[PDB]
Amino acid sequence: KELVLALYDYQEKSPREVTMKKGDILTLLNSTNKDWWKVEVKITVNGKTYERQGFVPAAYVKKLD
Ligand SMILES: [Cl-]
Ligand SMILES: [Cl-]
Repeated sequence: KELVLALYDYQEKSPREVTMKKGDILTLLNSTNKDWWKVEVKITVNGKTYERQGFVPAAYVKKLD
């Protein structure tokens, strides 16, 4: 899929948002809302990869693709 770069830190404002740190690279899922983009974060637990999706401000991310 498409990637985006975190321009600035962002603290999630609800469970439906994701927290970013400046310099993070995330997957872009949906950018059709002008203000809020749905992105995807990955974690690993015991060597297995899980994913969580949620909104961040479109202005806080830059498309890399
Ligand atoms: Cl920052
Ligand atoms: Cl962009």
